[PDB]
Amino acid sequence: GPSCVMDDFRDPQRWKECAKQGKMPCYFDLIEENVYLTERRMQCECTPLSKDERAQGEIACGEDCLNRLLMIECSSRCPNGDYCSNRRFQRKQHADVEVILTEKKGWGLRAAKDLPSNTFVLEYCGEVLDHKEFKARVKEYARNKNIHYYFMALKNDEIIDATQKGNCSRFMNHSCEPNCETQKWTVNGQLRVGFFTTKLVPSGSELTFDYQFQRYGKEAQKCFCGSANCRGYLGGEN
Ligand SMILES: CC(=O)N1CCN([C@@H]2CCC[C@@H](NC(=O)c3cc4c(F)ccc(C)c4[nH]3)C2)CC1
Ligand SMILES: C[S@@+](CC[C@H](N)C(=O)[O-])C[C@H]1O[C@@H](n2cnc3c(N)ncnc32)[C@H](O)[C@@H]1O
Ligand SMILES: [Zn+2]
Ligand SMILES: [Zn+2]
Ligand SMILES: [Zn+2]
Repeated sequence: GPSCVMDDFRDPQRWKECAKQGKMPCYFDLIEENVYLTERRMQCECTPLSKDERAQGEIACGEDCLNRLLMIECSSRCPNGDYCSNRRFQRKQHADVEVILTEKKGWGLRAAKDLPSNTFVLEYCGEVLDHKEFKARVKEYARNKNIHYYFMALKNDEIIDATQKGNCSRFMNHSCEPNCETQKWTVNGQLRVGFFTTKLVPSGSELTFDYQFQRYGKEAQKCFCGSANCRGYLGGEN
């Protein structure tokens, strides 16, 4: 299969014509941050790491950071300042991942390196919709006869749509037996969704998560994850 690194998405011209030669997926607007179609705090208690503790390689805002435990990211005002390891989303500290053609699912994501268990992969970025905007879009995509859908539930009246605008996170595929999960994190009072490994993911391996978004309409998409325990279709029951 053809592959490409995440830096290949930064050059729209070379991208567009790579796409014409089918060596890259179709063009979409690349964004670093969620874009609201309609516009709508305090620090952790981690004891600053001494320069020596930092040298030894001790982790700043690690497993015991009060902010991390609550899936809240520290700000510029964290007592560990620049050394805070709990600003992954804001600092784009994404895993090393490539975009690959799969036999039947379209494009996908794979580890370029071994990925430890419980590792941040990518934020799922896109246009944030309310229910009304969501229902407009479902109808628009249905009428265009789109195959690939990019909806991700954020919360009540907030659905992320990475159809037109998003990042490489939009290439991660469903599996019934996944190696990743979603986590909803608080970043500057705003909620965001990121992919995280659930196990050690060998280099070259396809990255996958259990997509549980509630099915609408009559005909559901067939699942080609190939797990022995495949549910056979994409989306949650209803
Ligand atoms: C053709 C047609 O009209 N259909 C009716 C609508 N259904 C689904 C229902 C559930 C919402 C929507 N799926 C996604 O947005 C979606 C899938 C998916 C995935 F499999 C992996 C990862 C991500 C981020 C994913 N998002 C449309 C598809 C069939
Ligand atoms: C968010 S997109 C994932 C990226 C997509 N493969 C692409 O090339 O743009 C989700 C879509 O990918 C396909 N897909 C994802 N997981 C799949 C699976 N397990 N089996 C079959 N198709 C899958 C479906 O068309 C689905 O609507
Ligand atoms: Zn902390
Ligand atoms: Zn911190
Ligand atoms: Zn499956």
